[PDB]
Amino acid sequence: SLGFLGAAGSTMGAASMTLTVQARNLLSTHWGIKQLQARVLAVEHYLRDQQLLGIWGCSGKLICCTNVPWNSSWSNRNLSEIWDNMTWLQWDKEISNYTQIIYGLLEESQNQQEKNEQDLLAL
Amino acid sequence: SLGFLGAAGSTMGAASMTLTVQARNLLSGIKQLQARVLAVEHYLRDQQLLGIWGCSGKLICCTNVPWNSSWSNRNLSEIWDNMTWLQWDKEISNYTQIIYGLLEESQNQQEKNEQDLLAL
Amino acid sequence: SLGFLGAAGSTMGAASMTLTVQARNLLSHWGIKQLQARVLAVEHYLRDQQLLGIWGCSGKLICCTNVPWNSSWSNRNLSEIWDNMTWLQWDKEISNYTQIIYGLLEESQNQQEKNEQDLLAL
Amino acid sequence: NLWVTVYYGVPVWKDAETTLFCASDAHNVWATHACVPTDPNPQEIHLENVTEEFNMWKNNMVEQMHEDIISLWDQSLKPCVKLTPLCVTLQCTNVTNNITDDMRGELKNCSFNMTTELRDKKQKVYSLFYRLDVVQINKEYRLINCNTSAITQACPKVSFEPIPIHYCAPAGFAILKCKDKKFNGTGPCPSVSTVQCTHGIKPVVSTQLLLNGSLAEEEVIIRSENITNNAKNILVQLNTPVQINCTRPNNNTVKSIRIGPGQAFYYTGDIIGDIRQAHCNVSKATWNETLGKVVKQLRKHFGNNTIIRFAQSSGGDLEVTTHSFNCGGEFFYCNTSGLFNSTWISSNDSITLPCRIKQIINMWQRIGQAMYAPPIQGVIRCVSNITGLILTRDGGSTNSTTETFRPGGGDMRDNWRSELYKYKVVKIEPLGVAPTRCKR
Amino acid sequence: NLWVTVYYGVPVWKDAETTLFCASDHNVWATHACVPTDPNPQEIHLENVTEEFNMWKNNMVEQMHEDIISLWDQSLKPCVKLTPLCVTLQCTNVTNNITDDMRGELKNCSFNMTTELRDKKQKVYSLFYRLDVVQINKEYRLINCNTSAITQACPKVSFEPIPIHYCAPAGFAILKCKDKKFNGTGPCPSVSTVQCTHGIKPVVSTQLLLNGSLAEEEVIIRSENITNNAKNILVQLNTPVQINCTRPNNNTVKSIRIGPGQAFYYTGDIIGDIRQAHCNVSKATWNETLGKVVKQLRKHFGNNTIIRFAQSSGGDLEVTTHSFNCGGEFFYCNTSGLFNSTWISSNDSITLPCRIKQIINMWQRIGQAMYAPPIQGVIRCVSNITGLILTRDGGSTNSTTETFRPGGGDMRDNWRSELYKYKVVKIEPLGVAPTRCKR
Amino acid sequence: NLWVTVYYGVPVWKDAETTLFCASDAHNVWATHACVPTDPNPQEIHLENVTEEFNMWKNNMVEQMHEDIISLWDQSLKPCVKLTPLCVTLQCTNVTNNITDDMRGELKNCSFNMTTELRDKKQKVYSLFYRLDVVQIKEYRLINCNTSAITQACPKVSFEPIPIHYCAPAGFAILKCKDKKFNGTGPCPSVSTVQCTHGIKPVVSTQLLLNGSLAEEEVIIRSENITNNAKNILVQLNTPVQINCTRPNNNTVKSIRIGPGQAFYYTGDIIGDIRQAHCNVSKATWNETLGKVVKQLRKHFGNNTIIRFAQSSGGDLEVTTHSFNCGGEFFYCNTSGLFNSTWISNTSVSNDSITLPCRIKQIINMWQRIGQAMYAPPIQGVIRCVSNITGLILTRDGGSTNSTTETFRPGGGDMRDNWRSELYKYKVVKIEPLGVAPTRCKR
Ligand SMILES: *[C@@H]1O[C@H](CO)[C@@H](O[C@@H]2O[C@H](CO)[C@@H](O[C@@H]3O[C@H](CO[C@H]4O[C@H](CO)[C@@H](O)[C@H](O)[C@@H]4O)[C@@H](O)[C@H](O[C@H]4O[C@H](CO)[C@@H](O)[C@H](O)[C@@H]4O)[C@@H]3O)[C@H](O)[C@H]2NC(C)=O)[C@H](O)[C@H]1NC(C)=O
Ligand SMILES: *[C@@H]1O[C@H](CO)[C@@H](O[C@@H]2O[C@H](CO)[C@@H](O)[C@H](O)[C@H]2NC(C)=O)[C@H](O)[C@H]1NC(C)=O
Ligand SMILES: *[C@@H]1O[C@H](CO)[C@@H](O[C@@H]2O[C@H](CO)[C@@H](O)[C@H](O)[C@H]2NC(C)=O)[C@H](O)[C@H]1NC(C)=O
Ligand SMILES: *[C@@H]1O[C@H](CO)[C@@H](O[C@@H]2O[C@H](CO)[C@@H](O)[C@H](O)[C@H]2NC(C)=O)[C@H](O)[C@H]1NC(C)=O
Ligand SMILES: *[C@@H]1O[C@H](CO)[C@@H](O[C@@H]2O[C@H](CO)[C@@H](O)[C@H](O)[C@H]2NC(C)=O)[C@H](O)[C@H]1NC(C)=O
Ligand SMILES: *[C@@H]1O[C@H](CO)[C@@H](O[C@@H]2O[C@H](CO)[C@@H](O)[C@H](O)[C@H]2NC(C)=O)[C@H](O)[C@H]1NC(C)=O
Ligand SMILES: *[C@@H]1O[C@H](CO)[C@@H](O[C@@H]2O[C@H](CO)[C@@H](O)[C@H](O)[C@H]2NC(C)=O)[C@H](O)[C@H]1NC(C)=O
Ligand SMILES: *[C@@H]1O[C@H](CO)[C@@H](O[C@@H]2O[C@H](CO)[C@@H](O)[C@H](O)[C@H]2NC(C)=O)[C@H](O)[C@H]1NC(C)=O
Ligand SMILES: *[C@@H]1O[C@H](CO)[C@@H](O[C@@H]2O[C@H](CO)[C@@H](O)[C@H](O)[C@H]2NC(C)=O)[C@H](O)[C@H]1NC(C)=O
Ligand SMILES: *[C@@H]1O[C@H](CO)[C@@H](O)[C@H](O)[C@H]1NC(C)=O
Ligand SMILES: *[C@@H]1O[C@H](CO)[C@@H](O)[C@H](O)[C@H]1NC(C)=O
Ligand SMILES: *[C@@H]1O[C@H](CO)[C@@H](O)[C@H](O)[C@H]1NC(C)=O
Ligand SMILES: *[C@@H]1O[C@H](CO)[C@@H](O)[C@H](O)[C@H]1NC(C)=O
Ligand SMILES: *[C@@H]1O[C@H](CO)[C@@H](O)[C@H](O)[C@H]1NC(C)=O
Repeated sequence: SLGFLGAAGSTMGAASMTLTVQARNLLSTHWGIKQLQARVLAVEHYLRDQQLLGIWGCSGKLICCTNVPWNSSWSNRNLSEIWDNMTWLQWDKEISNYTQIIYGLLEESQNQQEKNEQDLLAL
Repeated sequence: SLGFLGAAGSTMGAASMTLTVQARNLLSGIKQLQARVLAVEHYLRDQQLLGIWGCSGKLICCTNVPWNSSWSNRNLSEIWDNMTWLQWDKEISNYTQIIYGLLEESQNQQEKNEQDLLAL
Repeated sequence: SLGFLGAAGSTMGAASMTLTVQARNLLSHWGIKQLQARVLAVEHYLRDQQLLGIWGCSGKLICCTNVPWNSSWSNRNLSEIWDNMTWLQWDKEISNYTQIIYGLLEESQNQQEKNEQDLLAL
Repeated sequence: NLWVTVYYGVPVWKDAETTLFCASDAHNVWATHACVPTDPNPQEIHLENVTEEFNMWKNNMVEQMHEDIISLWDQSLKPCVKLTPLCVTLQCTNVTNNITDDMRGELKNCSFNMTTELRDKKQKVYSLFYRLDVVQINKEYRLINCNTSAITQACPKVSFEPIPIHYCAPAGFAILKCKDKKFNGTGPCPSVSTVQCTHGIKPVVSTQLLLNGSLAEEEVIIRSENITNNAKNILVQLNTPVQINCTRPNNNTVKSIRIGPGQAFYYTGDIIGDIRQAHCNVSKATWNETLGKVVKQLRKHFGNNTIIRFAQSSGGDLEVTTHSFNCGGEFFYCNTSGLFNSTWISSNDSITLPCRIKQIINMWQRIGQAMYAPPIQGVIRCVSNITGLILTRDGGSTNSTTETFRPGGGDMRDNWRSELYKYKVVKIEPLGVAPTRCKR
Repeated sequence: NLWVTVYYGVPVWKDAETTLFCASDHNVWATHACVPTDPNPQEIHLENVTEEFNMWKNNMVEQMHEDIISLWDQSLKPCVKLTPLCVTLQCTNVTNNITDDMRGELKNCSFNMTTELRDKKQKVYSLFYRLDVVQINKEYRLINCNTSAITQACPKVSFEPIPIHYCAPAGFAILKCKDKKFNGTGPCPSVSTVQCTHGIKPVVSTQLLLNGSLAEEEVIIRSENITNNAKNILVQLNTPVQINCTRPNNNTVKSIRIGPGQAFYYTGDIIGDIRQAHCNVSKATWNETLGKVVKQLRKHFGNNTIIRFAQSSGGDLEVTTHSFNCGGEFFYCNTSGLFNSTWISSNDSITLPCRIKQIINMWQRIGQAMYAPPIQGVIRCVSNITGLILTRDGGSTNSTTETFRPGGGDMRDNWRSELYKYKVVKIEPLGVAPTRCKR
Repeated sequence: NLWVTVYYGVPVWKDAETTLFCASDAHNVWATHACVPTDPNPQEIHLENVTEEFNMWKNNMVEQMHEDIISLWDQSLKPCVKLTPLCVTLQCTNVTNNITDDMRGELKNCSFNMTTELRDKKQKVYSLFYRLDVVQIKEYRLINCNTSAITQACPKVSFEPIPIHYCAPAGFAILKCKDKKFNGTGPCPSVSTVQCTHGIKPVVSTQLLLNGSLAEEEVIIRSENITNNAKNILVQLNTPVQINCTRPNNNTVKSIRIGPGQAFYYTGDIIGDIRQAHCNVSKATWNETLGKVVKQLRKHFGNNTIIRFAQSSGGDLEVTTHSFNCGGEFFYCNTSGLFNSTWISNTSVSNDSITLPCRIKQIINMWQRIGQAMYAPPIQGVIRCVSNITGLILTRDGGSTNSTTETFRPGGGDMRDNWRSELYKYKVVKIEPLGVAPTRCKR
C-alpha cells in the first residue's frame, strides 16, 4: 500500500517494488497564467525523462537492464550493501557526481545497438 | 475510409479495424492556449497509462490478465460483431477501475520476472 | 565531436551516425510570448512521436519496416543516395511522395498488429 | 478462458464541458481578426447507426457564446472616448420646426457648456436628442445615465453588423450535430454527424422577433423546456422567412466637436427635410400565413378545441416590451402590437410598426456600463428576415378553453440557443478494454 | 561483473523552487480564483526519512507575500477613486459627547465636493479621525494628498481571511515536518508528504500573531540567529490568549454620489457617548503566558538572568502599535500594558487603548492608499493570540539583563509562523544502480 | 529489392516563422529584467558544405523586433504621470537674456496657471520651452493639444540601449551567414548555427546609423532593388566615424506637484549664456568615408558616372534631420554639411571639423504613430555623448534616363530599416528530424 513517497527511507530493494506509484503521480488574471505555467512545467519535465528513456533504449519500461558495465570507480560497494543497507536517497547522493558519465555511456550503447540491428536485418 | 468517428455505431469487430482513424485526430487569447495545453495533457495521460501496462507502442495490446465473468458474462459472438463500442463501454463502466488495477499489477510482476531471467 | 546540425552537409551515410545529436535538442508581453513558445515546442515533439508510434517505430532512431520502396518515388542506386547526397538534398527530391510513403507505413503497421493478435490467440 | 485486450483509438465518447475557440472566414466588435481563420472545406461525418441524446436547455455552448459576446463587446469600447463631460445641466426646448404629430415631443433641442481641448476654455454646443435619453432635473435636463453610469462613446470606425463566427472544439473533442428534421431539442436524435466546427452563426441581437437565423426544415417548430409550465419561454422556429423593411426617414446632419486633447464627440446637428417617425413594414398576408402555421403547431400541444389568442406585451422595460434591433448602427425599439393582436378559433397591404430611437444604450441587462451610439449620417434603411419568434404564455387559466401568447423576451441566451440547439460537445475516450482469445 | 540498470519511478527528491498555486473550500482574497480542494486530503507518513528544514530560507513565504499583495490590489481595481476629496477642509473639534480619553480624537470637517453633474457642487460634512487629517498651515487636508491617491475600498467586499491552501504542481511534493518542539531549522526525524498545505488564514497584524496554530506542548522560540540583535524572534504559544476588541461608538453611516455611478461613504454622526476603542486581555492568562515565555528564553539566555519586557522603542504607528482589522475597521492598539515587566530568577484585566484610522497605507508601500469606509453600528470581535513577535535590545555585554520589546511590521514574518513546517521538493524519478542483469 | 527505413534525428530544416523570445546579460524602457538570462559562453556550430539562401528584406525577425520595441516602449509609460493639466493657454515671451545669434526665438519663457495637490488651489508656473514644442494660438499652446494626451516619461527609467539577444524556441534554430561582402538577397556558402543572436542594441536614429556592427573588409551597399529609386539603400561602413554631440547650456531643473502624488519637471532656467546644440565629425574622416562609399556605389552605377550627394529635403523633421537620443535628450541635427559634394573618377581622398547645428524637442511622437506623445523631462546640467557612425541610409533621385549624374540624399523614418542592418545575417528555420530513405533492411 504505502503512498506516493511512502517507500522513501525503505531500502533500495524494497523500494524497487513500488515504482508504479510514483509513475502514476507524475503529471497528476495572471493567476490563470500561473496555473498554465505549472501545467506546462509538469509536462516538460515528464517529457524530458521520457526522451532519455527513449534514447537509452528503455522506452516504456520501469526496470531496464542495459549493456553498459558498472565501473568500480563510480561505486565499489557490494551488491548486498547497495540493495539491502541503503535507501535510494542515500544512493543518489553517493553517485551524484557520475550521473552525466553514465548517461553518456547509456546513449552510446544504444546507438551501437540500433545500427547493429539494421545491419543484421539487411543480411 | 468512413471518417473520424465514422465507425461509431458499427459493431466492435469492424470498429477495431479503424483505430488509426481516431488516433490520428487526437492531439490535432489564452482560451486557445489553455485548450492546447489540455489536449496535450489528455493525450499524455492515456499514453502514460499504456506505458504502465506494457502497451506503449500498440493500438491493440494483449495482456496476461484473465477476464472475469462477473464483469460481463457474455459469449464472444455477442460482444464482437453484435454490439458497438459505445454500448460496450456503458456495460462495463463499473469495472474499469478494477481492470486497470489488474493490468498494472500484471506488468509489475512481469518486469521483475524478466529481470531475474536475464540475471540467470 | 559535432554539435547540433554539425553533420548537415555531410552525406546521408555519415549524418545517420549523429541521430542523437539532433534528438537531444528537440524539446530543449513576454509572459505569454514565452509560454506559447514552450507549448509549441511540445506540440511539435509529440506529433513526431505519435507518428513513430503509429508506424511501430516508437522506441527507435533507426526503424526498418515492411513497406517496399517504389522506383517511381525515386530511382537511384543506393551508392548515389547514401554516399553522394546530403539529407537536405534528399528531402527536396522525395518531398512530393512523402504523404504517400507515410500513409502506407500506417496501414502496414495496422495490418501487422492484427496479424500478431491472431497468432497469439492460436 | 478469455483475456483482457486493450484497444486504443476506440470510437467512443462522453458528454463534456470544455473551452471552445472562435474561428472566422478570411473594424467590428467581434474581434474577427483575432479568431482562427477557417477551413474552406469543413468535413462532416455521418454516423450511420448512432442515436444520441441532445438537450438544448443544458447546452453549455450557449453560456460560452454569451460570455464571449459580452467580453468582445466590452473590449471594443476600451480605446473610445469617455463622454463624462456631457453630464451637465442641459437647457432644452422642443423641436417644433416640422411636426406630423407622431414626433411631437420626440426630439429636443438642447444647449450646454462643453469642454474644449484647453483646460481653461469652454464652448457652447447645440445638439438634438431623442427624448428617451434625456430626463428633467426639477427647461433643465440631464442625460439619463448621470445617476448610474459613465457613458462611453462607441468608436465610429467600428461596425456593429454581425459577422458569422464558428465555434471549434479543441483536439480530443468533437461536436456532434443533429440532422433530424423537425427536432424539438430535447431527446434522442436518430440522425447525427460529427463536425469539428459549427456553421457560421451571426450574433444578431434582438428581442421578440429573431432576425437573420436558420429556418425550419419543413414546418414550424415549437421548442420549450416545459410547455405546461407557462414560466418558460417558447422558441418558435419559422419555416419560411417573413420580410421586414425598417427605416429612419430623416436626413440627419452629423457634427463633430473636439472636447479634449485627443477626443471628439459626435452628435446630430440638424435635420434636413421634414421630421418623420421611424417605422417597420411587414406584409399582412405573409404575417397572417405565418401565424396560421404557428397556431396549428400550438394546437398540437394545447388541444384542437383550444383557442389561440395573441396579445401585446403586458409591460416592462422598453428593451423588453418592444422589438429591439440595430440597423445602420442605429438602435431601434419597435412596437409589435400590430403583429400580435388576434384570436384564432378552430396583397401589398402592409402592417406598419411605429419605432422609437435611443442613443444611450444599456446592453446585456447590466447596470453601470452605458454606451453612447453616435448618430449615423444620412437616411437609414435595412431589410431583414424574421426567422423565429419568442412567445410566453399567460398562466392560471385552469378552466378556460383559450390560451394567450405574448411576444416576450430580453434574455439574450434565448437567441443564441436558437442556433446552438443542434450541437453538443463530446470528449473522445479512445482507450478501452474487451475480452478476446489473445494472451500475451 | 555488474551492469548498469535503469529504474524509473524511484522515490527520491531534491530541494526546489517552483510556483505553487492556491486552492480553497464578495471577499478581497478572490477565493473564486482558487482550485476547489479535496475534502479528504492525503498525508503519507515517511518511515525512516530524516530531512533538513530551514524556515528562514523558504520560497513558499516569498510567494505567499506576493500573492497576498496582488490579491489586495486586484480587489481595489473596480472601486471608486476619491481624488475629488483633496480639497481644503474646514474642521472644528467634536465636543458634545466627549469623554476625556477622546478629546482631540475626532474632527467635524466641512467641504465642497462634486455631484453627478459636473457643473454643480454640494456642501458636505463628515467626521474624521485626527490621524487621517493634517493641518495645512481650521484649514486641513487629508493626510495622503501630497504622497498618494485614494481608492475607496468596495463596501460589499469582505476583508475577513479565508484559509488558503497552497498546492504543488504535479512532479513536485510538499514535505511536512511533524516534529513537536521543532525550532524551524535543521534535521526533522519525523516527516510526511502532502500535496497541499493546511489552510492558512492570511491574518494581517503587527505585534501579536492572531488566529494561527498553537504549539503542541511548549512555547517555542524561533529565530534565524538568537544572538544576532538584528533578527526577530517568533514565539509560538502552546495556549491561546483570548483578546476582546471593540469600537464602542454607534456610527451612523451616510453616503453621497460624487459622480456618475460613484459614491462615497462616511461617518455622518455618532449616537450616544463618545468613548475610545480598546482591547481586553485577562491578567491571569497573560501573566502565565509571559511566564512560560521567559522560561524558554532562559534556556537560550542563561539560567539565572533578568528578562525585561518593554514597550516599542519608537517608529511609525504601524510598528509601535499592534495593528489589526476588526469587523473591517482598522485598529492601532497600545501594547505597553502587556510588555512592561521585569522577570527575575480573578477576572481582572488589562485594557489596551486603541486608535482608529480610515486612510490606510499597507504592505509598507508609498503611492497606493486605501480609504476604509466606516461601518454602521458598534463593532466587536474576539480573537486568539497564538504567538508574539519580539525584538531584543543589544546589551552591554557585561550585565546579565536582556530586554525584549514587541517587534514586527514585516509581513513575511507572520507568514513564516505557519509556513515553517513545509518544504517544497522536486521529484527525480529517474536513476541508476548496478545489478547482475545484462540486456 | 529496397525497403523504406525511417530515421529520426535527421539534420534537415525548412524555412519557418515562429515566435522568438529575448535574452539578456544579467531600470530601462526595454524591461530587460524580464528577459531570460543568457549563456555567458554560447556555442556556434560551423556547418561545412552548407549553402543556404538568405533574404534580409523578407525576414520576420525584423517585424518581431519592431513590435517588441514598440510594446516595451509603451509599457514603460504605463505607470507615469499624465500631463493633461498642462494643456492650457500659455502666456509666452522671447528669452533674450545672454542669447547668441543662432539662438534667437529658440526659447520661449511661458507663464501658466497649473493645478496642485488640492483641487481648490492653483499655482503660477514659469518654465522655458523650446519653440518646436509650442504653437501660437502672446497666447500659445503645446503642440500636442489638438491630437493627443501627453505622458511624462518617468525620470527613473533609462533610455540607454541595452543589447538584446533573440533566441529561438526548441525545435527551431537560427542560421547565421558568415560570408564577408554579403549584401543579403543571395546564397551564402559559409554558414553556422546558433540558438541566440549576438546582442543587438536597439539604437534609434534616422539618417545615420549609430553604434552598430561594422563591415569587416569593405563598405557594403545593400538594397532590395538597386535600380528602383523608391527603395532605400543601406550602407555598412568598415570603419566607424566618430561623432561628438553636445547640449552646452547648463540647465536648472525644477519640479512642482500637480496633483495627489504627481509631479511635473521642467527647465527653470539657464545658468550661463545660451548656445546652440551641435555635433562634430572630423573632416578628414568624413571625407575618406565618403570616398570609400562612392567607390562601392560605382559597382551599380558604373561607367564613370557622377556621384552627387545632396541634403535631404521634405517637410517632416524626423525625415530631413538626424534624429537621436543623447543622454536622454532628443536631438535633431542638420546633416547638410555632411552630404553636399560631387564626385568624379578624377578626384580622390588635419584637426579640422564639421559642425552640425542641432535643434531640441521635448514633445516626442515616436514610431510614426499619431495619438500618443511623450514629454521628455529636462536633464539638469550639461549633456555630452560620443557615438560611432556605423552606417547610412540613402535614397536616390529618380527621373534620370537622360543623365550621367546620380544624386543621393539621406533618408530614413522607417525604423525597420535600422533593425535590418543587424538582422541581415540571420534566418530562422524549423528543424524537421523525421524522414525516410531506401535501404536493404526489412523488418
Ligand atoms: C553609443 O555608445 C556610447 C558608449 O556606450 C553611448 O555613450 C554613453 O551614454 C551613457 C548614457 O548617457 C553615459 O552614461 C552616463 O554617464 C554620466 C557621466 O558619468 C561620468 O562620470 C562618472 C564618475 O562620476 C564615471 O564613472 C562615468 O564613466 C563617466 O565618466 C553619468 O552621470 C550618468 O548617470 C546618471 O544618469 C543615469 C540615467 O541615464 C542614472 O541611472 C544614474 O543614477 C545617474 O543619475 C550615466 O552613467 C556614458 O558615459 C556614455 N559614454 C561615453 C563614452 O560617452 C552613446 O549614448 C551611444 N549612442 C546612442 C545614440 O545611443
Ligand atoms: C523502517 O526501519 C525499520 C527498522 O529497520 C524497518 O523494520 C524492519 O523490517 C524488516 C522487514 O519486514 C523486519 O525483518 C525487521 O524485524 C523490522 N525491524 C524492526 C525493529 O521491527 C521498517 O520496515 C522500515 N520502514 C520502511 C517503510 O521501510
Ligand atoms: C448500420 O447497420 C446496418 C444493419 O442494421 C448495417 O447493414 C449490414 O451490413 C453488413 C456488412 O457486412 C451486410 O452484410 C448486411 O447485409 C447489412 N444489413 C442489411 C439489412 O442490409 C450497416 O452496414 C451499418 N453501418 C455501419 C457504418 O456500420
Ligand atoms: C420533444 O420530443 C420528446 C420526444 O422525443 C418529448 O419527450 C417525452 O415527454 C413525455 C412527457 O414528459 C415523456 O413521458 C416521454 O417519455 C418523453 N419521451 C422521450 C423519448 O424522452 C418532449 O416532451 C418534447 N418537447 C417539446 C417542447 O415538444
Ligand atoms: C413541467 O411543468 C409542470 C407544471 O408546473 C410540472 O408539474 C407540477 O408539479 C408540481 C410539483 O412540483 C405539482 O404540485 C403540480 O400540480 C404539477 N402541475 C401539473 C399541471 O401537473 C412538471 O413537474 C414540470 N416537469 C418537469 C420535468 O419539471
Ligand atoms: C535549532 O536547533 C538546532 C539543533 O537541532 C541548532 O543548530 C545548532 O547550532 C549550533 C550553534 O550555532 C551549532 O554548533 C550546531 O552544529 C547546530 N546543529 C545543527 C544540527 O544544525 C539551532 O541553532 C537552533 N536554533 C534556534 C533558534 O533555537
Ligand atoms: C550569529 O550571530 C553571531 C552574533 O552573536 C555572529 O557572530 C559574530 O560574527 C562577526 C563576523 O560577521 C564577528 O565580527 C563577531 O565578533 C561575532 N560575534 C560574536 C559574539 O562572536 C555569527 O557569525 C552569526 N552566525 C552566522 C551563521 O552568521
Ligand atoms: C565537403 O565536401 C568535400 C568533397 O570534395 C570534402 O572534401 C573531401 O573530404 C574527404 C573526407 O570527407 C576527403 O577524403 C577528400 O580527400 C576531400 N576532397 C575531395 C576531393 O573529396 C570536404 O571535406 C567536405 N567538408 C567537410 C564536410 O568538412
Ligand atoms: C547580392 O548578391 C546576389 C548574388 O550574387 C545578387 O543576385 C543576382 O541578381 C541578378 C539581378 O536580379 C540576377 O540576374 C542573378 O541571377 C542573381 N544571382 C543569384 C546567384 O541569385 C544580388 O543582385 C546582389 N545585390 C546587390 C544590391 O548587388
Ligand atoms: C512536385 O509537386 C509539384 C507541385 O504539384 C510539381 O510542380 C512538381 O513538378 C512535382 N515534382 C517534382 C520533382 O518537383
Ligand atoms: C414639449 O413636449 C411636451 C411633451 O414631452 C409637451 O407637453 C409640451 O407642450 C411641448 N412644448 C411645446 C412648445 O410644444
Ligand atoms: C482641538 O483638539 C486639539 C488636540 O488635537 C487641541 O490642541 C485644541 O486646543 C482643541 N481645540 C478646541 C477649540 O477645543
Ligand atoms: C521672437 O524671436 C523671433 C525670431 O527672431 C521674432 O520673429 C519675434 O518677433 C520675436 N518676438 C518678440 C516678442 O520679441
Ligand atoms: C581626368 O584626368 C585625366 C588625366 O589628367 C584627363 O585626361 C581627363 O580629361 C580628366 N577628365 C575630366 C572629366 O576632367
